[PDB]
Amino acid sequence: LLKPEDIVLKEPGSSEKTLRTLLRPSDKVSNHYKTTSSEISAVVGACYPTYGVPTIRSDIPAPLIRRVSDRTSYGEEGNAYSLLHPTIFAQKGVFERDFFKTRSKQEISEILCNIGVKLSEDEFENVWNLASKKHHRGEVCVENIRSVLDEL
Amino acid sequence: MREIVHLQAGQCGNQIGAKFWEVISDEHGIDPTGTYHGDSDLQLERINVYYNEATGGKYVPRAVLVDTMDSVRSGPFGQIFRPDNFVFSVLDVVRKEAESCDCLQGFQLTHSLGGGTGSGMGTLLISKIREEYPDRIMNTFSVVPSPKNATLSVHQLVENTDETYCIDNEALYDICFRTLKLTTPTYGDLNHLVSATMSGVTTCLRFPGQLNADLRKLAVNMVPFPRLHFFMPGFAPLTSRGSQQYRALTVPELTQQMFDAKNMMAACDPRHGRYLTVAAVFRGRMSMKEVDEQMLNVQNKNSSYFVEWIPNNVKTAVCDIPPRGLKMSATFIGNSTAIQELFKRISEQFTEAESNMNDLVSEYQQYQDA
Amino acid sequence: MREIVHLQAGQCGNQIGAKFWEVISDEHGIDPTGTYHGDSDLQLERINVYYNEATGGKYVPRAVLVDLEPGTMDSVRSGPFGQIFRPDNFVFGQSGAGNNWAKGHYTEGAELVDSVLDVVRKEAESCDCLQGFQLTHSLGGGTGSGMGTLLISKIREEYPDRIMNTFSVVPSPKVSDTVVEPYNATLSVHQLVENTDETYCIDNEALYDICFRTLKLTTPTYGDLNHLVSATMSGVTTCLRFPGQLNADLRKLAVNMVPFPRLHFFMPGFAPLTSRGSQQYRALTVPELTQQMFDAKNMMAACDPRHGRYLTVAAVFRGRMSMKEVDEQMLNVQNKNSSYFVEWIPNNVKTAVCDIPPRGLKMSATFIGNSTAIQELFKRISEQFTAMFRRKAFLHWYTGEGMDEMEFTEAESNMNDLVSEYQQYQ
Amino acid sequence: AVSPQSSSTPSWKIETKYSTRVLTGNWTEERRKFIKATEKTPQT
Amino acid sequence: MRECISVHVGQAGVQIGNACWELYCLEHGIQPDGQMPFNTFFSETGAGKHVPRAVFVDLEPTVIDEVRTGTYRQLFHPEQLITGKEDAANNYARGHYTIGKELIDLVLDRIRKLADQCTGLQGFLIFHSFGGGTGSGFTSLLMERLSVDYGKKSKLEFSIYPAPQVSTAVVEPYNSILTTHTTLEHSDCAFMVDNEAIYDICRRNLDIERPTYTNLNRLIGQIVSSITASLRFDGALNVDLTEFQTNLVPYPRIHFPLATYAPVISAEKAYHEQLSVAEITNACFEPANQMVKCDPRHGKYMACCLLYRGDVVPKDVNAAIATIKTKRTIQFVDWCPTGFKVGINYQPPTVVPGGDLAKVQRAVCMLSNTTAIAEAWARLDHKFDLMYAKRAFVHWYVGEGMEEGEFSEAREDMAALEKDYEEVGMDSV
Ligand SMILES: Nc1nc2c(ncn2[C@@H]2O[C@H](COP(=O)(O)OP(=O)(O)OP(=O)(O)O)[C@@H](O)[C@H]2O)c(=O)[nH]1
Ligand SMILES: Nc1nc2c(ncn2[C@@H]2O[C@H](COP(=O)(O)OP(=O)(O)O)[C@@H](O)[C@H]2O)c(=O)[nH]1
Ligand SMILES: Nc1nc2c(ncn2[C@@H]2O[C@H](COP(=O)(O)OP(=O)(O)O)[C@@H](O)[C@H]2O)c(=O)[nH]1
Ligand SMILES: [Mg+2]
Repeated sequence: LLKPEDIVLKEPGSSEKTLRTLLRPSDKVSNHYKTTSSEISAVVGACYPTYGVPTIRSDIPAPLIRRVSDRTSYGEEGNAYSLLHPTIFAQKGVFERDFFKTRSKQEISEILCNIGVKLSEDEFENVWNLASKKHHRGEVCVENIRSVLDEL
Repeated sequence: MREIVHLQAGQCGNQIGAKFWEVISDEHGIDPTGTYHGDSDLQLERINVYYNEATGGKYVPRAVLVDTMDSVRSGPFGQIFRPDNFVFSVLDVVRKEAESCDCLQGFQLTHSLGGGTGSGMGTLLISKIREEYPDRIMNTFSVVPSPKNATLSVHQLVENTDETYCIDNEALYDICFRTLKLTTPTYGDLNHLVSATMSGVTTCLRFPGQLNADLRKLAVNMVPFPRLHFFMPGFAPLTSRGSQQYRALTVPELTQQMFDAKNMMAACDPRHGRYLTVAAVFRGRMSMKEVDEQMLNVQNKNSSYFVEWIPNNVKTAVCDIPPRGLKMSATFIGNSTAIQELFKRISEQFTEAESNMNDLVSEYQQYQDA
Repeated sequence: MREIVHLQAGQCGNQIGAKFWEVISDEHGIDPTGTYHGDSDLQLERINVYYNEATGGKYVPRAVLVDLEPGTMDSVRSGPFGQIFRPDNFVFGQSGAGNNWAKGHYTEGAELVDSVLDVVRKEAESCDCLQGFQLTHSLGGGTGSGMGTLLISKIREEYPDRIMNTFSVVPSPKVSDTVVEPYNATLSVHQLVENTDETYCIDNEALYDICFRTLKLTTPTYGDLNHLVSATMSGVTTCLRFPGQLNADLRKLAVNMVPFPRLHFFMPGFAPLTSRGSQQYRALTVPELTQQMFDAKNMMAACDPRHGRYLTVAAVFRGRMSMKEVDEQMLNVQNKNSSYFVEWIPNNVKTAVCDIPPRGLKMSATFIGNSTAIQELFKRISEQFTAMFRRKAFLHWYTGEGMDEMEFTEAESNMNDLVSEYQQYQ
Repeated sequence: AVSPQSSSTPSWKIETKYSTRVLTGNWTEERRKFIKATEKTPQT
Repeated sequence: MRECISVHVGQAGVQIGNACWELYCLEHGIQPDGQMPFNTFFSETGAGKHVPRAVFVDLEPTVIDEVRTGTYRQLFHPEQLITGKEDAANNYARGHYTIGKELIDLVLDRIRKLADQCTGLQGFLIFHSFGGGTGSGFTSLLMERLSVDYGKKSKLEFSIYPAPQVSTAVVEPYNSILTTHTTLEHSDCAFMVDNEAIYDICRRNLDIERPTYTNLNRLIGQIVSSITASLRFDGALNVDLTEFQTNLVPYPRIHFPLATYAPVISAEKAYHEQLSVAEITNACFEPANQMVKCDPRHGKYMACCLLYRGDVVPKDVNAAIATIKTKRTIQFVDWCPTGFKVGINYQPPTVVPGGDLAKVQRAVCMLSNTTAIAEAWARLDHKFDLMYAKRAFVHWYVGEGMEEGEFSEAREDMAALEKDYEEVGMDSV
C-alpha cells in the first residue's frame, strides 16, 4: 500500500531513511529558477566541418601545365633532401603523379614482361586484386603494384 | 556570510513585517506550518541568513514582535513564530538570538516616523541595539507623515541607522490609481508592495547572483558623507490586467519603468532632483550588455539631472533568480536632492533638534551647490 | 607458535577490546559465526597466534573477558561479533564494581584467583608455545584498576620471564567523568613500575582531537574513537603474524626502547590518517607517512612532544615497500632535529617491515615512542592530589574497606621519584 | 609554536548545528560519505 | 615541466577560472572528474585521477560554493577551496587589513605545499581585477608575501582594467591607485583587459546582439591558453616564461601590455572567405579588433609578441611581417628597430563545444606592448582628484584602519608613472 521509494534524509550519503517530501501544486520552482554562473558552462570531455585554406593546397587538383604567375603551392616540389639526394626516377624525370596515375590493364601487361618480371596469368590477376584491395579508391598504380608484388 | 535580526516595532511596522515574512516564505518554499518543500536545491542553501530550524522539518524566523499580535497570529502565517519572545526583556531576547548567531551583519526593523510607538520606541530600541552591536547595519524601514513628532525622533536615528526609506502613502495611492488602474487601494496592497520592495534587495544575501553586493558594500557605495542616507525605492514591471499583452518585456523596457517618474515611491520631483547614487537591482536571466548599455544610455540622455562632478552616477546589480511568476523584474533605489521638501514641510510644521534639521537641509543645499 | 594472550578487563576493556577483536577478524578474514572465508592462504598459516582451533574449522579467540559487574557482558555479546567469543571465559560478578579501586583490589583480591587465574593457567599452559601477556585496564575506574591491575602483579609472580604490554588509559582533566580520579589512577601507577615493562599511555582528549583536526567528523562516538586504538594494537604485531622483509617481535621492540629499568613509559601513534573528503587527493607514500608520524597533533597521548627530548623512538611498517627512502627520511629527522633528541645515544630510531598492507590500505606505520615528556602526564595528576589531600575530602570512602592512610602517602612518594628520573636525564 | 588551522576544524567551542543541505560551517566533509574498497590480500 | 600556480581570487577572476579549467580539460582527454581514459597545470594521483594546480580563494561564500555543488566538483583538492566569513565590501581596508589578514597564514602554506610538489616551477597565474576590495586590494596581499619568499619568479596576472566610459563600482579609484603602489615593485607581467571593447567586438564580427558574461570568459579563456600553449605543446619557435621579462619590459615600470586574438568569427562568415597567414596578422593591427578599449592610431607600438598557433609556415610569417612594417599608418619607436617576436606551435586553435566560434585552421594572439595606454592613465587620476578633494567616500576606508597619510602618497606615485611615458617617448639625438 506504500510506495517502493523512500529517500535518504540528507545530502550526506547513507543517512537514515525518510519519506519523500511532497511538492505542492503551483509551488514547483525547479523549472524556472535555474542558475546562470556554471549552468551555461558544461564542457564534458567524453563534429563540425573545417573552414579556411590548407597551407599545402592538396584538396584542389593540380594543373597540368603551370602558368608563370602560379605561386600557389601544390606539393609536387618535394623536400630539399629529396632534391639533394633524389631517387633515379626523379633523376631522369618520372615522378609520383606518374606513379599514382590510373594506367590500363594492357599497360600493366606491357610493363610486366618488359620490366624483367615473368608472371603467370593467375599471378597477374591476383596481383591486380591485391593492388585494388590495397588501394582505398581502387585502381592500378605503379606504387600499389610494386608494393603488392613485394609483400606477397 | 551575512545575518539579519528582524523586529516589528509599532503597529504599521507589524503589519508590513508580517507580509515580509509571508513573501520570503513563499519565495523559499515553506508551508506555513513550517515544513520545507525542496523542489529546487537553491531554496535551502542560504536559509541560515533569516532563519533557524527546528526538529522535524519545522523552521522558525529570527524575528521579535514588540509594541495586534493576536490579529497577526490569527492571520495567514502566524504559526511559524516563536511564542516565547512576543514581548509586550527586549535586551535579553536580542542578545539571545544575536548570541546564538555566528557572524552578524544587519538588522531589519519595521517602524514609522509619525506616531507614539514607531518613533520613540524605535529610537530607544535602535539606541539599545547600537550600544550592543556597533559593527552592524540597521536597515530600518520607516513611514513618515505626508507633507500635506519626527523632529523629536530622527535626531538620534540619523546618527545610528543610515538605512531608512521615507516617502509614503500619498505616492503609494497615486501609483495605485495611475500606473495600475487599481480601483480600491486596500491597506494590504500597500503592505504587499512595500514588502516586495523589501524582498527585492535581499537576494544578494540569499542567492548566488551575478554581481554580488552585500549590505556593507551597499553602504560604502551609496553613502558619501556620514549624514546623507535617506533613500528612495521603487519596483519596475508593474502593469494592469489589460496592458500586459500590449507591452513587451526587455531590459530597455524595464529601464523605462524603473526611471519612470510615475512609478517611483515618491511624491517628489526628479525634475527638481539630482541623484547622487542609483542602484538598479535586477532579478532574472538577462544579458548584460543590455544592462550596461541601457544604464549609461539613460545616464547619457540626462547630463544635467544626474549629478555633476561624479563620473559614474549609477550602479547596477543583477541576480540569477527572478521573482515568482515574472520572468524578470527590477527595483530602482536612489539618493537624490528631491527629498528635502519633506524636511522643509515637516520643519515648518527640542529646539536644538529643529536646528539639527535645519543643519541637514543646509547640508543638502551646500552639497547640491557647485 | 608464539601465541599472544590478551587480558580484557573492565567496562573499558570489554568495549575497547571489543573493537580490537574485529580488525583481527578481517585481517585474518574471520566470519562472525566462527569459520574462515577467503582465498589467500597467507593468513591461516599464522592463525594460531590469535585463534585456537576446534572441530568443523571453527576458530575461537584466546580471550579473557572479566568484570565485577554483569554490566558489559550483556553488551559485548550484544555486538556483531559476540558469538565469536568463548562461552566460559566471561567471568562474572553478580555485584557491582562501583567506581572504587578499594573494592576490586583488596576486597575482591581473594576473588580473582578463582576468577581469572584459574582460567589463564587452564588456557596459557594448554598452548603449544607462549610469548607474553597483554592487558588493557582503565586507570580511572573500578574493575580495571581493581581486578585487572592486581592480576598484573599476579601472573607476573608466576612467570617472571615474559613481556608485559599495557595499553593503559590514563585520564585527562579537560574531558572528565569522575571527580576522584586522583584516587583510582594515582593509586595504580606506583604498581605499574615494578610489574609492567612496556607501558603505553592512551588519553581521551587527544583521541577526540585526532577525530577533529584530521578525520574532520563532527560528532564522534566511542566506536570511531576506539578504532584509532584498535588499529594500533593489531598493527604492532605485524611481524609475529605475517611474513615480510625485516621481522621484529616483543623482545626486539623492548631492547631498543628501554635503556634503563625505570625509564620505560612509552606513548603511541599511527601514521596514515587523512580526512573523509580528501581521500584520493593525497598520495600515500613513504615521505608523507613519516611527516604525519612525528608531529604533535598525531600522537595519541595528550602531550606536546617538543618540550621533552625523545630518548628513543620506535616504528613498524607494512605493505609492499622499498627500503631505501624508508631508512632515509629517518636519517634526516634525527639529523635536522638534533634539538629534540638527546645526545649521548648514537642511534634513536628502529624500523621493522612486513609484507601485507591492512584491510583497504596500501601502507601503514604504527608508532611507539619513549619520550621524557610523559612526566607532563604524571605531574598534573599529582598536582591535583595533594591540593585535594590537604582537606582529606573524599578519604571517608577508603578507610572503610581495608587500606590505610600510610599506603596513600607512598604511592605519590614514588610518583615523584619516577619524574625525578625523567627530569635529570633531560 | 602553533601550526595553522582552517575554518571549523575543532568544535571545542559550542556551535549551533544544521542539516548539511544548508551550506554552513563544516558541510563538505560530512556531505561526502567515507569510501573504501578492497579486492583481496596481496602476495609477498 | 615548466609549471605555474593558477590562483583565482575575487569574484571577477573565478568565473573565468570556471572557463579556464573547462578549456584545459577539454583540450586533453581529461574528464571533469579528472580521470583520463598536461604536466604544466595538472598533478596526477595514481588511482586514475588528475588534479589541477589551482587554489580558489575568495571571501565571498556563494561563488566557491557554486563550484563544490557544480559539475566540476570532482576536480580540485577540497582544501584548496578556501573561504572566509564576510565579504570585503569593495573596501581596501576590509580585503587587506581586517578580514584579509585572517587568511594569510593558511595560503602561505598552500602555495608552499603545491610548490614542494612541483619540480621545475616557473611562476604564477593569478587572476584578479583593478576595482575590488577582495579583487584589487587583496591581490596585493598575495603578491608581497610571495616575493619575500619566492622572489625571482615569473608572475602573470590577468587583471580587468577599469574601462574609460563604463564601470559598475563607485569607490573604485581609491585603491586601484593603491594596487599599483606595490605591484610596480613585485609584478613582472600584469596583463590587462577592458571588457568594453569585447562588448563591441561581439557586435561587429560575431553576429552577436545581447551578449552575456559567459561569452567573455571564453575569449579571456583563449588568451590564457594561447600564452600557455608553449609549455604543454612543443613548437617550431618556443617562447618560455623567463623570456617574457627580457622581451617586453624595457625599463622596470613599463610592464603593462595589451592583448587580442584575431580570427574571432562565426560559422557563416568564415565559410565565405579564407584565412591565410598574411591576413590574420593584418587583422591584428586593425582598430576594430583589439580587445581593450583604445585607439591604436595615436600610439606607437613598442614590442609586439605575435603568438601564432595551428597550421602556419615560417616563410608565410616573414612574408607577412615585412608587408605590415612598411605600412605608413602604424607608427613605431625609433630606438626599437627589432620590434617584433614570433611564436609558432603545432597545436591548433581549440573550440569549446556549444560555442559560437567556427573551426578555423589558424589563429593568432598578438600581445602588444604599446604607447597609447598612457592617455588612459590621464583619466584614472583625473577621476581620483575630484573625490579626494572634498574627502568624499573616505569615511569608510578610515573605518577599518587606513588613514589619509597614504592616499596622496599613492597619487604622486601614479603621477610619477605618467611621467615615465615621457622620458622614454621623447626621442634622443
Ligand atoms: N570577465 C568577467 N568580469 C566580471 C564578471 N563579473 C563581474 N566582472 C567585472 O568585475 C567588475 C567589478 O568587480 P571587481 O572590481 O573585480 O570587484 P570584486 O573582485 O568582485 O570584489 P567583490 O565584488 O567584493 O566580490 C565589474 O566592472 C565587471 O566588469 C564576470 O563574470 N566575468
Ligand atoms: N499596511 C498598513 N499600514 C497602515 C495600516 N494602518 C495604518 N497604517 C499606516 O500607519 C501610519 C500611522 O501609524 P503610526 O504613526 O505609526 O501610529 P502607531 O502605529 O501607533 O505608532 C499611517 O500613515 C498609515 O500609512 C494598515 O492597516 N496597514
Ligand atoms: N575515549 C573512551 N573512553 C572510555 C571508553 N571506555 C571507557 N572510557 C573511559 O573510562 C572511564 C570510565 O571507567 P569505567 O569503564 O567505568 O571503569 P570500570 O568500571 O573499572 O571498568 C571514563 O573516564 C571514560 O571516559 C572508550 O571506549 N573510549
Ligand atoms: Mg563578491
